[PDB]
Order: sequence, then C-alpha cells, then structure tokens
Amino acid sequence: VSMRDMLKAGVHFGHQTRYWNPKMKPFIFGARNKVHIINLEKTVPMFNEALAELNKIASRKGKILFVGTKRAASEAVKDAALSCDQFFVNHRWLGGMLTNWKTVRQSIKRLKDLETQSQDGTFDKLTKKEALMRTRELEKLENSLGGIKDMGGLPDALFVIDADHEHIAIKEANNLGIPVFAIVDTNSDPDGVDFVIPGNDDAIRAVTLYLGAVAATVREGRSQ
Amino acid sequence: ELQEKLIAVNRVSKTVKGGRIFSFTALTVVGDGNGRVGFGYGKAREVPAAIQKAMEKARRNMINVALNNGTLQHPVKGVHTGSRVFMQPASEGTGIIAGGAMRAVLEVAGVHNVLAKAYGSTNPINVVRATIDGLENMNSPEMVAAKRGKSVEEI
Amino acid sequence: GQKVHPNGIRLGIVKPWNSTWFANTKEFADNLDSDFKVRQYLTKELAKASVSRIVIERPAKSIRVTIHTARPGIVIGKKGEDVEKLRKVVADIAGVPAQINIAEVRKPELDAKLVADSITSQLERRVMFRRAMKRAVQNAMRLGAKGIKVEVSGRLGGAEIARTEWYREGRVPLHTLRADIDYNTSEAHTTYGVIGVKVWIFKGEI
RNA sequence: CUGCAUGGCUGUCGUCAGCUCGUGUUGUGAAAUGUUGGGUUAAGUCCCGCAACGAGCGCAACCCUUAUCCUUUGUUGCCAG
RNA sequence: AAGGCGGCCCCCUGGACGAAGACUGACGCUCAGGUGCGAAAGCGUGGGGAGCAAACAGGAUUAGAUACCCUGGUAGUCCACGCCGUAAACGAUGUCGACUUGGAGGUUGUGCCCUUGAGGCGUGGCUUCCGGAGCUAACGCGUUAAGUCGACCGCCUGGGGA
RNA sequence: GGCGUAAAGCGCACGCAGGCGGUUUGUUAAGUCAGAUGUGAAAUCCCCGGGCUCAACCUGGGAACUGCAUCUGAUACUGG
Repeated sequence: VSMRDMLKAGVHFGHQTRYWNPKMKPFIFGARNKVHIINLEKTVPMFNEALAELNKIASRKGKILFVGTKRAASEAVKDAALSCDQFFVNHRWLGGMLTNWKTVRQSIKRLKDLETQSQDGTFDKLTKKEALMRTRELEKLENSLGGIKDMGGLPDALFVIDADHEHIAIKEANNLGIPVFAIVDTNSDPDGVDFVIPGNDDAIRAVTLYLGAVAATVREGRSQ
Repeated sequence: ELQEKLIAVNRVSKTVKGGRIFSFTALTVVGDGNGRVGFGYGKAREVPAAIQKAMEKARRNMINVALNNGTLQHPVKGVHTGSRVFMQPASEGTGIIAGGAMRAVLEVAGVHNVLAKAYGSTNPINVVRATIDGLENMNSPEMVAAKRGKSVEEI
Repeated sequence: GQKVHPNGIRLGIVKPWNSTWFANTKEFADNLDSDFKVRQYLTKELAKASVSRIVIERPAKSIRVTIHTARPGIVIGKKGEDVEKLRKVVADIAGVPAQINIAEVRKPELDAKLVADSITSQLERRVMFRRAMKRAVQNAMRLGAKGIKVEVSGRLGGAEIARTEWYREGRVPLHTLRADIDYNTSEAHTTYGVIGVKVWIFKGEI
C-alpha cells in the first residue's frame, strides 16, 4: 500500500477543473492541463486509517457490502467480494435495498425458490413459454440480487466505488447508522461518507488497487 | 416502558373524477419520561390505522436531550416555519405551564417544570418541530466545559 | 357496475347445484315449489344450528335432504330425536316419504353463509360494524383463505344516510371462472331498517 | 305516503384501461413517487430504463358456441359397396 | 442617478474606468423640511404637417355592434419657448459599508510570456445564466443576496368605503 | 413585528438642520461606573412578627420607593 504503487495506477489523476466539488479542497495538490491532481500524502494516511477499521469490523464477524455500478468497476467488485466471501452489488442499486429491506427480502425469497424449484425439481411442468418466462425472471433477479442473497439481514459496513454515482447507497447508509467507506474523486462530495479515501475511481487499474487492499484486510480479519 | 401521547387528528382530502378521497393524519409523540423524544406523523384512510403508522414513525426517529432535575438547562428559543417557541427553566412545583402541542412534547420528554410560550403560528405539527428544535440544540454545562477546554465554578 | 352472481356463473364448472333432481314438464313447477318449502321450513327451524347449505335430491319417488351445518349436535339433538321429527313434517311438505342426512362443516370461518349469518347476528345486538367486519376477515385469513372481502351496506351505526363500507384481504379474483369463490349474503333486521352483508371467500383455483 | 331513511335487483359513463394499497423515499404540509420516461401492444400489454421495491382489483387467460381431423358408439338417424 | 439615449461629420460639454507615482490628512455615511431632474398623454404662444392616427364619417360583421375588420380622416405625433409632475416611473427589491463555497459566459482596461498563432500566466471595472451553504410561507434569492452584520432614512398595521 | 409576490422602499438625485463616524498619543472628566451624605410624607405594596375564636379587618419592626441633588474616587468605552 505504497505512494509508489498508487502513482503507477493513476490514483493522483482527477477530473477536469470545471467539474470539482470545492468540499474536496483539502485533498488537492493542483492543476496540470486543466485537470486536478489528488494529493497522495493525504490519501495514504487516510487509506491505512480506513483499512484499520475494515480489519476491526471483519474480526468480529460483520458483513461487508461492496458497491460499484460503474461499468469500469463492475467486474472488479464481483471478483473481489468472492475472494473474501462477502456480498456485493454491480447492476442497479435498488432504491431502498437497506431502508426497505423488509420488502426486498421477498425478492430474495423468490430468487431462492426459482434457483431450487428449477435445478432440483427441475420444473418439467412447462408450457414452454413458462419454462423460459421463469428463466427470464431468474436471470433478471440474479443480476439485481445475486450478490446480497446470502446476507440474511443488514450489513455492518459499505464500500463504495465513486461517491457521486452511488449517492443513493451512501444516503441510505446514513439513515441506518452504518459506517461508509468511499473512493472520492475531485468531482465528488465527502459529507455523508464516514471514512473518505480520496482517489481516482474512473480508471480500472486504479480500482483494482483499492479492492486488492480491502480483499486482503477482510480475509486477514475473517481468519483471525 | 415508554409514554406516548396523541396530539392531533386532521382529516385531509384529495380530489378526483369521482369526488373526494378523505384521509386522516395523526400526530404523536413518544418518550421515555427522561430525556428522549420522537414525534411521528402517519396518514391512512382509517383513523386507528394512522395513529399506528405515527407511533411506529415516532419510535425510530427519536433524540436525546440533557435535562437537569426534570427541567431545562437554560432558556432556549426554537423555530420552524411559522412557529416560534420560547421555553425557560422553572423552579420546582411550577408544573408544565405551556400551550397545546408544546405541553404533550414536554410531558413525555420528562420535563416537569417549564415556562413555555408559543408565538407565531400554533400549527400543531410545526410547533412540535420547533419545540424539539429547541430542546436538541440546548446544551449542558458538561458539554461547554469540553468545548472551551475548562471545568470551572461555571460548573 | 353490477356484478354477475359469482355462484351462478360458476355452476357446472367448479360449483355444483343444490337441487339435483330430474323432472319432465308436468312435475317441474311442483318439485320447485316443494323444494322451496322444505328449505323455507328448515331455515326457520335450524336458525341457531348454523346451516350453510341444504342440498335436495329426488331418487325414485322419495325426497332426500342433505344438510350442511357447523353444529351436527344441535340438529341431531339426542339419539336423533330431532332429525326424526324433522322428517315427518318434511314428508308432509314434499308429500313423498323423506330422508334427512347431515354433514359437518369443519371450518365455519370459511363458509360464506355462516360468516355472513355471524356478522348479521352481531349487527342485531348493536355491535360496532367495523369490528364485526374486521374480526371476520382476520379469522378467515389465519385459517388459510387465499382471500376474502366483506361488504356491509345501508345505515351503519344508525346514520340517516346509507353507505357501504367494504374490506378485502388477500386475493379475490371474480373474473376467473376456475376460481372457487364461495359467496353468500344476509339481511340484518335492525331498528334502522335493513343492513345487507355480502361475503366472498376465495379458497384457491381449479 | 316516503327510492331524499333502507336492503335486494337494474341502467349509465364503459369491455373504457384504468383504479388503488403496503413498505421505502422526497416535501413544514396538502401531497408526490411508484402509476412517469424510451420503445411497443387491443390492453398500467410486454421489454428497457428510473428512489423506488412489491402487492391487489381490473386487461389477458380459465367457460359456452362456431371452423378441420381422430377415437368410440349406430336407432327412431345414414345408404357407399 | 433615474426618465432615457441609435445614420455620418464638426463645435461646446458631463461622468466612469485602468496603470504607476505624487499630493491633502477623516475632509466621511445618511438625510425630515428644501431645491433640482423626471416617459407618454395633455395644456399655452408661434411655426410645421410626409407618414401614422384618438375624435368623426361611410362600409362590413352581428340578435344588436355606439367595437374588433375595411375605406377615409381632425387633434395629436415634429420644431422653438413655457407649463403639467404622473406610469406595472418595476429588479414590483431605499442609500452606504464590511464579511461568507463554486461553474459557465459576455464587455472593457492593464501587467508578466521560444508576443512565435486568432495564443500561455495573472490583475482591475461593469454585466448574463446556472447553482452550494444559508435564508424564505413557499415560489425562489443565492458574493450584483432575499445569506451574516452595522449606519441613516422612507413606509405598513383586516376587506370594502377610499 | 415587518416591507420581491400577502399591507408596506418616495420615480431618481442633490443637499441644510438632525443621527452616526476610521486609527494613534496626551489631556478633560460631560455621558458612564463605584462609594458616601441629604431627601424621596404617612398610609398602600412585599417580608418577618403581634392582636381580634379563624378569616377579612387592625397593628409592631423591616425591606422597597428602581428617582433627584451634593461630595469623593475610577477613566475601558462615548463625548470635549
């Protein structure tokens, strides 16, 4: 987890100056070619500050939920949650996953009917349209709720690639009093986020670096 | 365990092709008789359905307040929309001398002794907002010791 | 709009008939007028006995009334005693020699007629009508009615203007013919005229 | 006598595609969202999206009749050899 | 300053802004009563009169049409010198000063830069549109505030009557 | 307490009386503050008592009368 390594990814790179939030003024070096440059002597203490608590959450058997419905970051998040055996979201965040859990846990229950009732009772009562008008429902539920299906209750933390895009998730977490960690570009807002981790969130090897560290420090917490 | 008043019940309405769809708002406060207070505001098409939605909305959504021997620390103001609201701590055996909606909020908050006064509007909903606005910004001698870095005979 | 009668549209699909005898045109009007009086009697007697449904068939000469009821004990009385003094005033009303049977009803919470009779009873001893409705809906739904609506009508708590409060719970699909929609009806005779009470009770399909 | 005290039954807008709820969220609040948007359908029909996620009454289907064939059964119906 | 100001040329003339320096040394801010400026219409005396056009006339339309539409048309509109003192004279937001996150432009100065390009880096003034905190009943306002303060003035206290 | 749309910013300026006034040292002590004396009638009000069987009612002592004047100090702020 090195300032050398971070500079090789592109963690310093921002957005154009045009698009900044002025709440990210402390976490900025300066501009080149009209593009903001993230100060990495702010990042590296704040990252290793955060991974302290990801270990301390995962020590006492608490459920992390990764979030990344950027198209850049989607296949990274799926992969890096299955390494640690924690839960995720990469297609649409549903308006009220967490706040309206009690309702969502039906469409979990439905996903655990249609995976079983299939494979195992295999339907083979069909019609033939109704064979694939359950395969079309089981597909569309797997995307949306494949990650969170096993969770069985609310998570003890979030991890959010892009604060600004996934603003619905962060806003929900601060109703419920869940701790939020976020990767926060120059264009983004820090305010809802509990442990801000300033960083590029756009480029793919930037994202793979962070999930590298979080994957690592969950498993080390789980194993104890 | 905890105490739970019903302040107000309007009938509200919404017009359609047919004619009027009537509906009921209720407004409740709950509290632990000892410096915690929520308020909730339900709607439903029947009245006992609505009180219930409010009692739920009040339990969650519920805040702390440092009292002193069953009265306020110091004389507070408070405001929401039309309703201004001044409250003042009192000597023991005043009782809660105080208006309509104010009086509910203070009883279940476990204030025993205050001189309140509502100026402005006295719309029940905006007064229980203004009252709670008051009580939550109000601040103990132990908090201000910490702020300024003291702990004096001001304590 | 006015609804078709949900029993009547479903006869010889999923509901069966209640008079199940054959006639030709001489004796058809007479059988109907007998079967009317044998029901108009057995309703007036067995009011306390909680009677869903009086089937009548006619094999040979003879008439054969089945009764369905929540309370077999109060019809059969003791050693029959009551069954057997029903028969010999029935067998006048028909003309032919008679034969009464009985069936149980296991769940009186799921029969439309009995739910309605129940509610209609409470309204005559001046019970608040919203309680009486809402008890009945809960009771059916905890004994696994797939759904149920009830619908009282007309001078409720002795108002001066008639209204019809109604109260569904669960699924009640009345354009589905396949659906078994147990339905029935009753008039409460109060001091504020009549109050009518409908009750539908979905129990699942096919 | 009163349909202007009622039940029951019926006409009507209209076989028009609409009408709502729960939990969530926004708003001091009435309310809103869902139910809108891009396509499409006879259809709030279906898909894709989107602080909504779901559910119900409706639409559709399940019913009768008609349009082809097969199997069984032939009098009081039928007549190819 | 507001009302307002639009071909080109000359004469008389007011203000604003910027750069670097010099000079006075609180000489400042606000202002009841007072004085001035103040669109259009309108009035007075005298000129002018193309076009337009209140009044007025005829033609249509219409139940009627004292109007809208058409054909004409007088005051007026124009100049000089006087008055009148009013407008949704509106940003429906008194003047002066201080502080408080941003983005996109326009206009007009000015200083540094292989001026190497109609460019790169700053620094004043006026102005248009978004929008944050905050404010607001809400709509919205939002460094040109309706935000946070101070100085002085003007004004309001139910609807009609008025 | 208000004045963009609810009632409410003069049509805009200049400007006399009036109100307000950057920063620094000295001085004065008008405002201001502190202390002392004089007065502020008695009743009334308030406090602690007493007397009518209790109460109203009567009454002893106090406090109060937030004021005005004079004298002696203080000099941060305002004023000169």
